[PDB]
Amino acid sequence: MEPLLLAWSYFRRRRFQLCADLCTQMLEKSPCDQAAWILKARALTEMVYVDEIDVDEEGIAEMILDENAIAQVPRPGTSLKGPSPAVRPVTQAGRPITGFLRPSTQSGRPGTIEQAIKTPRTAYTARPIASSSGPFINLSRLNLAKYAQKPKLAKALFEYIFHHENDVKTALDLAALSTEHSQYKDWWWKVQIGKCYYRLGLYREAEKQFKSALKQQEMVDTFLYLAKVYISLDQPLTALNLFKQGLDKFPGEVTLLCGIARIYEEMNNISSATEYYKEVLKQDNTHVEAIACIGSNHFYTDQPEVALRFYRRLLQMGVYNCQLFNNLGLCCFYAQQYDMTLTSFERALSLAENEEEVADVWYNLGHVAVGTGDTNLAHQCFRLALVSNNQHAEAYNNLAVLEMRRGHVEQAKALLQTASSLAPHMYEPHFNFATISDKIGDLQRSYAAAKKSEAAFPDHVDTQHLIKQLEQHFA
Amino acid sequence: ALTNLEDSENAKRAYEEAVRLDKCNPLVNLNYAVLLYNQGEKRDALAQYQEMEKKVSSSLEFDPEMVEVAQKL
Amino acid sequence: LNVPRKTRLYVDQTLREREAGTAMHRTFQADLYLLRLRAARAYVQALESSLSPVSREPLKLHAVVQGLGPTFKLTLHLQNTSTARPILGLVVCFLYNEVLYALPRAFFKVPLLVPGLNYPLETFVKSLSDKGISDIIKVLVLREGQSTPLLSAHINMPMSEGL
Amino acid sequence: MFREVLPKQGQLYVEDITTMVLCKPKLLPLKSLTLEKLEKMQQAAQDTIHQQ
Amino acid sequence: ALWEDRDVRFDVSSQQMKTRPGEVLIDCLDSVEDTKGNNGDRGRLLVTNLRIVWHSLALPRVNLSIGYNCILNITTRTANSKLRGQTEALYVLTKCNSTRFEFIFTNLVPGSPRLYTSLIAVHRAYETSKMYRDFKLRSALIQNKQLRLLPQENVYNKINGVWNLSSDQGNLGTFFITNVRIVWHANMNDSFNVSIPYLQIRSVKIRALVIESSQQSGGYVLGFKIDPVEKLQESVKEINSLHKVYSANPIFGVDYTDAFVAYFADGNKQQDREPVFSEELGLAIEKLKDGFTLQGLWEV
Amino acid sequence: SLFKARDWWSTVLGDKEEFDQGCLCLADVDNTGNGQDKIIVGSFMGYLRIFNPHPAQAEDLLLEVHLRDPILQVEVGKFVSGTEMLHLAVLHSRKLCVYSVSGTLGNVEHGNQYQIKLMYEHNLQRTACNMTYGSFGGVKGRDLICIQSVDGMLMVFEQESYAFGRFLPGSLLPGPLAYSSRTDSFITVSSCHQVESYKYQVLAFAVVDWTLNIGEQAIDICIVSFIQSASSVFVLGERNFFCLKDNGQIQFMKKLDYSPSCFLPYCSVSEGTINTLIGNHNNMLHIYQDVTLKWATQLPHVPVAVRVGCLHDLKGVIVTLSDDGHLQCSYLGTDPSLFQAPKVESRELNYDELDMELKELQKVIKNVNKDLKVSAMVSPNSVTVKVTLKNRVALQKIKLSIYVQPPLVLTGDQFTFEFMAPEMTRTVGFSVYLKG
Repeated sequence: MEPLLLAWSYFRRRRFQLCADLCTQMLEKSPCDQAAWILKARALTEMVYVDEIDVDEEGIAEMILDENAIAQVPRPGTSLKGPSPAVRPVTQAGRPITGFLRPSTQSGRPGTIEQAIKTPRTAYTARPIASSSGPFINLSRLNLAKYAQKPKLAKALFEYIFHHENDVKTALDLAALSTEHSQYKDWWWKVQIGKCYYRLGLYREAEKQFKSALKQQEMVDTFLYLAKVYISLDQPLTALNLFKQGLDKFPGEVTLLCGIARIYEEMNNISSATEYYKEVLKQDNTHVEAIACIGSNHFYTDQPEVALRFYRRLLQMGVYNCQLFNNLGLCCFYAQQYDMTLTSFERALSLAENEEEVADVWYNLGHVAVGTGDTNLAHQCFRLALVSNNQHAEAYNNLAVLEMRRGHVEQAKALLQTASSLAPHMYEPHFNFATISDKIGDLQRSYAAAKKSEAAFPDHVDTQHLIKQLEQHFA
Repeated sequence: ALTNLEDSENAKRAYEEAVRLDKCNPLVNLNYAVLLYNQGEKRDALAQYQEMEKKVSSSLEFDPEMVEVAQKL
Repeated sequence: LNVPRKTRLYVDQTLREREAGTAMHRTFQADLYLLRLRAARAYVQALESSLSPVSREPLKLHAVVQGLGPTFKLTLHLQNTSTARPILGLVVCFLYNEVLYALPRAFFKVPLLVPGLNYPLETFVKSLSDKGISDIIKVLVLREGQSTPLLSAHINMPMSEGL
Repeated sequence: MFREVLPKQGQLYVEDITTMVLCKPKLLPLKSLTLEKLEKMQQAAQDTIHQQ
Repeated sequence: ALWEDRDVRFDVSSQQMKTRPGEVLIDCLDSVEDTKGNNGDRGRLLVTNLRIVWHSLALPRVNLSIGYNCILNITTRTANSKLRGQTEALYVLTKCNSTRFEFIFTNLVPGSPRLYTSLIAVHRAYETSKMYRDFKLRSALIQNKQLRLLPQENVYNKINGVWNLSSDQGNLGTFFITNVRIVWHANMNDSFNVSIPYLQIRSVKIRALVIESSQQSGGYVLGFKIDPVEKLQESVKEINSLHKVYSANPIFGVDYTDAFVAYFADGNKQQDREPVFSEELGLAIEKLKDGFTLQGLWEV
Repeated sequence: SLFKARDWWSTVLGDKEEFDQGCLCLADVDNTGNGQDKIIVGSFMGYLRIFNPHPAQAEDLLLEVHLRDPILQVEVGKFVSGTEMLHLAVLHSRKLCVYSVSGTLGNVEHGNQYQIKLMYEHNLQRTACNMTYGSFGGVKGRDLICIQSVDGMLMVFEQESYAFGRFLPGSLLPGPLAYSSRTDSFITVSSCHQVESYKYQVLAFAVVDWTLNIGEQAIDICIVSFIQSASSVFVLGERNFFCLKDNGQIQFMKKLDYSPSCFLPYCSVSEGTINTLIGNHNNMLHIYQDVTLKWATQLPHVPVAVRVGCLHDLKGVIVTLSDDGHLQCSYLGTDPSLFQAPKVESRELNYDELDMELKELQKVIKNVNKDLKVSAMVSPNSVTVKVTLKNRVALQKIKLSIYVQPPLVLTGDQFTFEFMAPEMTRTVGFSVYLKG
């Protein structure tokens, strides 16, 4: 009923708008009521709130021009820097496609700055890569020295400045003043200062605060932050040890186990990533990350029925996407559940909300067509994958294969060149171009293409045979 | 595969393509004759049996069903 | 040998197919007829709107955007894919939002496309939006005389990241 | 009645003649909740800009 | 009898696909297609006062009729990006005769249809106007010795001293006869009230006054005694005259065979086993199948 | 049906209503003594509705009284001095009212009536936000209630008598309030993320027994006491789930990756553990023994309050209530329905219509293989040129642009005509001159 009471109830219920508006009203009506002020702050900052553990974002500057790793040639297995590319598709040369996109996945690192600007903006990130990673209250006006004396206002105002205004400098100033006031004996302000430092790029001054907070109160968030720091310094084994210490404190925490699995899967050790994802399953059994990762892995290691079980589980728990339904249609067609494939593909096409998702669904429908044995429907599906996303190297490769099957060698050559220019990390257009070049002579381009094939997927046997043939011809 | 899918006219036309295409394998003729017999036809089943015997080749099971359809026609 | 292991799911599903294979077969044939219908539909629509960057008159075009600032190098890779015949009369037009983007030369002619060679044709797009606002940019390759685009390409221009 | 007799030998390759490789079917990765919310927020900003 | 708001029927006769007397058509759209049935059959969707009717527009034999007192979840899916226009879809989720049905209606023409908004608006009006067409006990009908009127309602008469021949202590009440319902509320404990709408009344007579209600939604025998028999018969006359004048055109207050198997919301399941108590979880859980267990169903 | 909240007696509860936590209650308010439960629901309008579901129908609603002012909290307990019978306490912003739901029968099941008789009322000189109740101290056969004003003040009423009121120290917004009996302590979650436990005697005498800096602020706090083996204070933070010991430290904690709305630790099944029940803003219920997820099921609505009660000869029925009005009893669905396309025979493929369309489209396909005049006039005199462009249909998104040469320059380069109606004429005029 009353203004403040109803604003509180709205905020509790995650309205975040009715309480904000009613707070504007109650503030204009009575210029002296700080409860409504901090409540409007909370509503504002929680409309936009995002988990800081998951906000790991890396720009080109932080990839190339920010050096913080101690070693330079660490032993293989002690730094972050399965199905072969002949089975599991790849996003870059290494790091085949995953089952779960978090906003911190890397899937490689661009070498130079030229290598990074001249590459599709979502090749090493889960969002377009950057160069670096009226109003409510005016930040310059309010004096943090006054708010930091009272923590009830201090914590909410800090959350507002750090998560809404995104001004890490004023946030760190308020956090420093507030930690001064509280005589350095509350873990929360330590963790907030650590987050501010980690944003500013000072990973050791942030590790210091996370460590000083763990000594005060062992909480899941501090372990996740500290492992995030230890991974920013490129020390995966320190992070694994910290995670295991956390799991010693919290005997079954799913976030720690999933962090361990993410590390083991970024070190490209799927044998332990899958074991820790299986532990997460033994704990959660609705975990989207664990189920998607084990499901993809099962699909690609000659077990589409088990992957179908896992994705059907994701569908039972109320997930309704374009990716989920594409995956379901694929696992159905390959598990030989021919009665549930094409309806899942149509549902996926319905749910698609991009032009890359539509292109991927038409690409997979073209694969279903190729399997069914009709190259005309396959032709149309690959061409529609191109219509929906012109930079779809796989559609070009498969369409060129079908063309070369028809007899159109020049069409196939141009399409394979476009593909191998769009995705240089893909061995298939390189190998195809080299093969149909050697078939017609032109051993120069045949060799130039076999070399890039072997650069993309080196243990490929046919590429080795072709390279040896061409090197014999050269001598 | 179509005969066991409750779809026998497509089985007919598929067998028609098969017998027009195949020259030196009587198993196609034997299977078409068995389809015709089990369809109660039994008149062109002898035509299929004759096409088969014009092509003779003995699998261990290709003989028994052959001679059983034979004594039946 | 690394012959895979088949769990109970495989045997249960081959059992359900052994009992009820005819329903699966009929429903798959129905869904495949519907799929051919929808694919022919979408393909006819793309032919109608000239949305395909690959479709006599043998040509191919894709576009690349390079740059992260308020200025992007939009390079069009255009290729004549034929045994031996050049393509004389071609032009490229850009359809863009004249508020968000500033292209100096929208319309320009295309050189004699020697068969088998990739021609990269550069342009400089400039994000004019003072905020971060992206938009699509279409590229029509078409003969001079005719008025129906021989083909089209689409480019989702990335965010400005400028000022 | 008579069951349909079937061939038993099957078809075997005698040589590995080179062929053309197709790319492989792609399982689309599932987006996290935080990634979904970031995309939602940026799309909503673009939208509330477009309406003017 | 009225069934177009209470049931979800398939392959309806062209006489029942037509506007029931009290019904009014609200909106329509052509080229709507039926998904959750993968026949690819184009059709035509129609939103009426009481239900949504889809029919094939080429073979109108195959069609669907979904009532508003059966729909639980009506959602709109705006998707299908630039490849064509935004082919908006509609998702209806219903529970009829204890079975969950799901219908997907895809507007093939790429434009966004205004029908999907009128649908939800009229459904909201339907749900919010159930005091017109349903039986209610002990509800909130009286503000202060005075009835609370519906949107389309006029109170015709108000009789006093009306006893209730269903209790023994809280009896002396008041009787409001209206153009949409007859209500009785006690003098003391004004929370003891009954409201019977003419749609539910089947027969009014004297036996000392007896209302017999429709057995299709609960057959109650409500008896009220009035002191002067003259006023008794007068009220009987008024009530029956109002019932007949209402029956010719019902108000409804809305302000503004094996094919059904294909429309299962659950999927290959149409009945829930009996809910028992699970000692493992400590909650009520539906009876487990023979072989299955809770920890064997929870694991992946 | 697997992993769905299978429905039971359910009903929507008004016309654009508004409910919160503390509205939904579930107890034997009628004092039947049998053991069933009756669903009580207050509203932010005044509609105190009490139901006894019998699976909807019309016998379910015991009563639907409408009080003038909104109903913030509803509770059921021994709120009257002498009798040991459960009563119904209703809390509005500035009023506390304890009723007595007495039902008297009629000869027929639809002739029995129920009345709520006001057993007493207290005026509140402050605007309340919520309240809790218990045996303050060690008094037996009593449930005296503490009401938290929205400006941080615990006003304790021993039934029928305003006992006292103490200002909570250092609080701006109001938080969730709970009462522990194993420690005789009020427990709050203040605005500075501090879970604070005060002793009741220290409050009555007036400070803080203990504190714990959890990382956020709490929606609900449930001190569950069905088990006496070890008391534990459960806390639902706005991001994390906590179970705390009686001394103050964390017994365990889980980091939810979702936004919780309501939680309820119901009875436990194993030895030492406690089954708990948390609802998402993704309208999904999670059953967690300790921190291990034992089950998860999709709710119809985002619950604002969940309870688990025995309703009409069935134990452990889940009773959810939203803020729209969706009130629903439910059980958990444990049928792993087969994944198979339906074997319908009526629904077949209309091959004729579909084949006409397919032949049409295939015709366009096999055919693909085998209206605006622009005129420029240059004046004979920086010479001024004028371009006249005309149509014959209703063209749209028209753009005209002029390209002369590098040295030559134009004063106007682009002209945008959004729509021009049919057989109409547009005329632009620019001027070209040498620059260089």
